[PDB]
Amino acid sequence: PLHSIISSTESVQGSTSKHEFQAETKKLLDIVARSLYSEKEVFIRELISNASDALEKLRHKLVSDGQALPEMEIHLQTNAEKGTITIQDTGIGMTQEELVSNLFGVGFYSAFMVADRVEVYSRSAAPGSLGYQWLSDGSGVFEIAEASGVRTGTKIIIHLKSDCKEFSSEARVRDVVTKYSNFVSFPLYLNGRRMNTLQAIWMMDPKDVREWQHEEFYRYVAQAHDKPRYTLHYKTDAPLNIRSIFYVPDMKPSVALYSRKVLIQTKATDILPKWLRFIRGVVDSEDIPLQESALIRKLRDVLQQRLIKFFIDQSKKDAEKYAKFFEDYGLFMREGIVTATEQEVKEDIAKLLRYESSALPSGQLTSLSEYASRMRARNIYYLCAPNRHLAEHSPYYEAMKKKDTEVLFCFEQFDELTLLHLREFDKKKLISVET
Ligand SMILES: Nc1nc(Cl)c2cnn(Cc3ccc(Br)cc3F)c2n1
Repeated sequence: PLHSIISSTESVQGSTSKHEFQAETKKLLDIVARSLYSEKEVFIRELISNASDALEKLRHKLVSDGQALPEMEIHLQTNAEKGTITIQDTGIGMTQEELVSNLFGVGFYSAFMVADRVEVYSRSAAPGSLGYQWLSDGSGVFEIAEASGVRTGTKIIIHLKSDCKEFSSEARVRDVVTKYSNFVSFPLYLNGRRMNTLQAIWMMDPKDVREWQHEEFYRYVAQAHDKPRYTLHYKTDAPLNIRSIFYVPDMKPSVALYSRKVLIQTKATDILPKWLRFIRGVVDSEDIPLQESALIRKLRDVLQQRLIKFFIDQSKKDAEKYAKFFEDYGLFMREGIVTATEQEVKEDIAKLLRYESSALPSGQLTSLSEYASRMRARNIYYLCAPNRHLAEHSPYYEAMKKKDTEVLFCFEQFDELTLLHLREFDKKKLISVET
């Protein structure tokens, strides 16, 4: 049951009126066509983005006016014989002035990366509007004429270059559409076949998202078959635009980067610190282009503090579940501590650490912070030993415990090396009893 909407109903009665871009705008357009994007296949991504925004603007308008909603879809068509690719949306259109003035608008001209000659038809959703044609061949000269038989919305016909004939093949185009636009907000059809199925749940309100939805999305982005033990839905506007979901896999030992439901990097290792590479999920942000590493540090630092705060707030909600989490992922937290350059970052990550104490029963864990909360009046004392009993009957502990202080217990060499590297936490110093 193929559902297609694209066909030839457009015609131009009169002649076109030739126009020419300014020298400056022409230099920018050629940049978009050659010097702006690394992947020439992303022109499909951009046009789908445009089509989607156009559909939203139309919907929001109709919903606001209380009017009924028409078919709101995005259609792509490939034609190998004619060597073309078409994309039409039933969104809000473009007026004549927008077909002239405009050139949103930048993403469209990205089509001239693979196009020698492009044909465009648009008609505003405004009642009593006229259809118009737009033509250009890559130079700074475009044509505009009044066209009839133009459906409300926008239809973009691209005539691919000689070495870009690949984008006229259904196989190639399906690959690209499912890569960058699997979460498009409107129904997307390719040659009559439905493509998009997935819902960008990170855009929703956290309270409205259902647990089975998180489970579905986790299995998609992490390509796993288990469930997540932790889920953080973080949305913010103040620092930067951020729509993200983070998962902690349930099993023991690649966050995606999106922009407005549009994929950018499947592997976004740089978005988070190296010690947080066990995290799975997605980060969506409008404040992102376009390798890359400029303002990314801003985001990477914002997410690091939110995730640290997250894991802290989790321990005080379920200390036992967090204990198992620490046991399973403490490796990454120790690594992060030692790896860190600045001291403040070390003590931040260290807030996630957990050890046993002399003032606490065996099996119960405490943080460095909870230790200092019980510090009377100087320093932080610890002792590394094979087990709890061997540490309790130790002479060094008997000397320390007999007088005043709570003493921490660690039972692995890597736990001791971590505290030694940390040198000091908060306003106190980490000191071994064997000294
Ligand atoms: N699909 C779609 N829908 C709408 Cl409403 C708009 C508005 N601008 N653009 C981009 C664009 C397309 C053609 C030309 Br010529 C200039 C230009 F900026 C749109 N694309």
